[PDB]
Amino acid sequence: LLLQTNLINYVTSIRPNIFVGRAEGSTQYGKWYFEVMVDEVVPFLTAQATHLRVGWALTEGYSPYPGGGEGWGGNGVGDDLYSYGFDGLHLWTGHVARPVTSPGQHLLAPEDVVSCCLDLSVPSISFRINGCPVQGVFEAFNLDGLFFPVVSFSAGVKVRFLLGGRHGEFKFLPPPGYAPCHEAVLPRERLRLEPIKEYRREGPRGPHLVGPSRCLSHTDFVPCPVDTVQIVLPPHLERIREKLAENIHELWALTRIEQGWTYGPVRDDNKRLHPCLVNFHSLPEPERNYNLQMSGETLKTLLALGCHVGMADEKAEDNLKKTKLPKTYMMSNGYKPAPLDLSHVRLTPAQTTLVDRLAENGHNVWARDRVAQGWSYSAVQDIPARRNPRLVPYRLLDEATKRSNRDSLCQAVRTLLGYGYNIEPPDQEPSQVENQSRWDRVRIFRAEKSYTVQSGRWYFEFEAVTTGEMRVGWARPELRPDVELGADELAYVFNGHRGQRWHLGSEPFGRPWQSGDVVGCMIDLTENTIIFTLNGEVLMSDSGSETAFREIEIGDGFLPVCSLGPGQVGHLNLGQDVSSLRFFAICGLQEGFEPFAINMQRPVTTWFSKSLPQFEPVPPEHPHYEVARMDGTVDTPPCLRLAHRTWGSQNSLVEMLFLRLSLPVQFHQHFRCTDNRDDPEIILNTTTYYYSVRVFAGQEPSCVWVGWVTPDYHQHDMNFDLSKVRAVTVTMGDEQGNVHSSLKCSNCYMVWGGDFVSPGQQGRISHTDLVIGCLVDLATGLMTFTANGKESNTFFQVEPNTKLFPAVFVLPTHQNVIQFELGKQKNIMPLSAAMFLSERKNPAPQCPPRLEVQMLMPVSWSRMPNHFLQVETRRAGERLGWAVQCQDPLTMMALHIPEENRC
Amino acid sequence: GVEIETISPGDGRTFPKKGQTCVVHYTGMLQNGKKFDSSRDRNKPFKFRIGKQEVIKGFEEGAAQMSLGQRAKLTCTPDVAYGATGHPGVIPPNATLIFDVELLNLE
Amino acid sequence: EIFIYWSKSHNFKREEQNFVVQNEINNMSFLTADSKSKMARRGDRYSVQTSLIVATLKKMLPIGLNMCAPTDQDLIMLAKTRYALKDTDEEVREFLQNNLHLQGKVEGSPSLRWQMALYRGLPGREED
Repeated sequence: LLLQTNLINYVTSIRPNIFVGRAEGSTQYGKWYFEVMVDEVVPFLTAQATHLRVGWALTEGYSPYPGGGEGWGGNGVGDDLYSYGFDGLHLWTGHVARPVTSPGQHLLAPEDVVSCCLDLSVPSISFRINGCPVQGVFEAFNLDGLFFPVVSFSAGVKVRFLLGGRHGEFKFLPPPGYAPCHEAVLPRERLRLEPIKEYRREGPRGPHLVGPSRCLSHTDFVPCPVDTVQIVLPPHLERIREKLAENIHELWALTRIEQGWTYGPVRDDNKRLHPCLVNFHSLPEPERNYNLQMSGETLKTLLALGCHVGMADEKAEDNLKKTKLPKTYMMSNGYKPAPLDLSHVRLTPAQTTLVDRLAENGHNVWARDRVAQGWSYSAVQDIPARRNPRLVPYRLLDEATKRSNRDSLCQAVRTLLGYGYNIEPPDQEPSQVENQSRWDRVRIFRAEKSYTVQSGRWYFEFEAVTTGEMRVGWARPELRPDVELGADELAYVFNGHRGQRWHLGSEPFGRPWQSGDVVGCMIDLTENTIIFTLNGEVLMSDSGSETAFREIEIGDGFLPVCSLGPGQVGHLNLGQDVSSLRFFAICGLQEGFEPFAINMQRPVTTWFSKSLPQFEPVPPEHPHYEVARMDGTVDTPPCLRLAHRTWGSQNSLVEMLFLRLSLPVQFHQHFRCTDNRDDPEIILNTTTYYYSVRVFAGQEPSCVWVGWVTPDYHQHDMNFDLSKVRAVTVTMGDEQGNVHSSLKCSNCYMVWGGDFVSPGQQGRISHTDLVIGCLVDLATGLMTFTANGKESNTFFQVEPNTKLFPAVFVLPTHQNVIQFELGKQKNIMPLSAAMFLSERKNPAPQCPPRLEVQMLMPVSWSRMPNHFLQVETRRAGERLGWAVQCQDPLTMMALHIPEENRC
Repeated sequence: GVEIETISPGDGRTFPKKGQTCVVHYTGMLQNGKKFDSSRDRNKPFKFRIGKQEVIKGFEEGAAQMSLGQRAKLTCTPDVAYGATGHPGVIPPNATLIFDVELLNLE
Repeated sequence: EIFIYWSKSHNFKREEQNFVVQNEINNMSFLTADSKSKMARRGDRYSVQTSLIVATLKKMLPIGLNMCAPTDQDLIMLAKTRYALKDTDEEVREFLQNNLHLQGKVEGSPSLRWQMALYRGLPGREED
């Protein structure tokens, strides 16, 4: 009942910028191997045990924010189902530790060899300690996202990464078929060690608040071109089928003539004297007509893209000539330009973009073909192993190869343009790569509510490091963390990305900044005015007004606020040191203004917006959703009914809604070995608990999920289905196979309501309400589901000491949606007898006020810690690998909520 | 009934015998994972006189097996622990305890 | 004194807008001309806020206020009261000479402590 407290150490994570994954037709290998070396580990730098874990994590949910979190805090690898870590004695997954047998098992000592083997084709995560096998493997885990090496460590440790090649020696022989992790680096990015998604990084003049980081996706490794098969070839194209081929039969050959690669009559192409500028008739016929139909293939790509041709001006054939230059002179059957010659011709930007995507669609077809012949990507070229450094999609290719591909087809489209045939741009369709996660886009920062100002004149700076979508200004204390700044009345913010002032909408103001600019926000509570100054110059609106916002009520007061979009860096200077300010002397000093933190000892505490879903009670003032507590009658159990207030009206909100009850139920410590009147002796001894949920008529069972959730469920998806449920199976056996322990770990245990509805042809609105029942047995860890008084083949078994919250995920399709009935079946105790200790022998249903429905907020506020761990990442050497160092200890005081199991 | 799992091995040849006191840093936790006692927070070694039964039985006969310099994890049943009477306001009745014992030195 | 004589002469005020209305001075481009160069109803005919003499004086004001020391603040409002009390420039000068002792205290106000250090941080500032 009472909140617990403890002192815990800060835990951080470090990863190399290496990403792997599996997808349909993906250009990525499906087996990888890395190692770590332990240099120094202090067993107890503080009272808390030193933390060090090594493992794999996933890019769509492993975001270990520093400080508090799941369990007793200090979360790292394995504290959630988006990571899978090994510590020397336990397998960490979902904040659960399970011991592993090893030949000389112990915690990670100095100079220990840890080898992580990952298979993507079949889910399997295998570890090796000092070469010896670790008798435990993660299996049957969700592959969506990208897998990466990661290490979670407390203070006072030194470790080294071994990635193979020049970034590790591996000190052992990896199992065959596991590619060393140094080969997974993308061409555009160098190998480096980075922390996981952060909101702060140290800078020269001060800390730099950082917005969300753009994350690469597995879907970005499948090359998806436009199909060039179902295209009937037009007459105007077959009419020009020849010259556009003749001009690309030796265009690659033209560059190297009169050099060391100068042709000779005895040999032909590919013999280090390639050119053969004579003609393609001398060249072999299959590759010849192949080059013709490749020119046709490029024209077919132009068709599929949306390019069409039209002839207006003088025929270029007349006013074009072939130039027998002194260069490219050859003795084999006369001399001529290797491609077909062309005179002065230019190209507009539409043609530049079109040839860019034309080269893209050439590259992605080539890559698709290579993958279909089995090939894959590797930063070092291996021809007998059939791997290439250029098997990545064009968007991920390097600029050198991009330019090299674009040059040839640029010449081709130039030759097409010379003949006067128009290159018609297609229609423009605006598209967004990622749309679902609208909340993982911005990160709001503001001072603490105790620094609220209601009088005087205040000033602070905001050095815009980047030029993306960032905003800065002032805000009221009750700002909603999941609403864009300026979209409501709670913020007076200046969006200087395009020069706009935001309050209840958008309207232009001033000029957009550039890199290295400083946005010094004024405020005058006496004059009720807000002024934004850029680089020491007062900004001007689209009128004679010199003040951005006028006639503002004092209200609760105002807080200096700012936010950053994806991939942005901002330096916020609240003026704790007056001398550190730059444009204060230029603007503000003579106006009577003061720095916001003029006389303050400690740095001003800032609260950022944490993009981690949490369960909060349904607000009583919520416009859309309302929860009604129904008194239990003589014949009906007490009910927690959900009713959509504005279902069917204009501006109605309909979305995937996650609901859970406030209090959980915990399974017993040790599992047991091996009418409608309840029997008194059975009822006083049974450990089975039942509850019934009634989906109302008109609410579709196709979007209903009923069951239980562990307190670490944070999956907020608008397209939720049972496939997205996180699950993993731990497999344990002796030294030589012989699996003797196979468990399933999940944060989510529900069924789909569409399996309990008869396959009717029509009339999906059921005349009879679906009453899904659920049962649990604490003495066995077994849970079951009942459809309409008849059981269902699905069943679940869970480990002891498990906390489960009654949950219902529903997409509303009616005014009346869900109703939690706290009922009881024959010889089965109610939930009020399950979650209340002083009611363990009372079979009568009860609904005490602490039991209330909660729904999943997507975003919530949080506090930025006043100090962070000092991590030194660097390359120790070519043989040593990459080293990570951390020395200074840092301790926090955590407040652990018992029932929610979070601190 | 006691179970001892090594966390980090020590010496393995010098075992705690009668006559010399045992000096440890332990960290007791309840079975649910909620820490209830530790010695590093008090920042003072817990020297207990082995053989005179002044400490709980489970801790006493689990300290005998493990050797010098060894970090060992125990699991004391309520029978070898406070049991049904429990500890007033500290340990719930009939609870199994876990200890992160380390014997840094014998005197 | 240009602004003071403008304030004193009500007639110079009266034909100040007369020249504006007769010669169609917009008064809006002269303030935002640089801003529009950076590629960024009610008082369209004439407005006192758009007068060039007052706008120029306000823009030039921080330069003059930099020349005043932080300790002079207590003397500013006293002279303001005398000017409201209709006292000539000789009168306010000798009143200031009488009450020079009551200047601001750097230690008595935490605002003046950082202001004094900032004011003296200028390399063009002399202690005498």
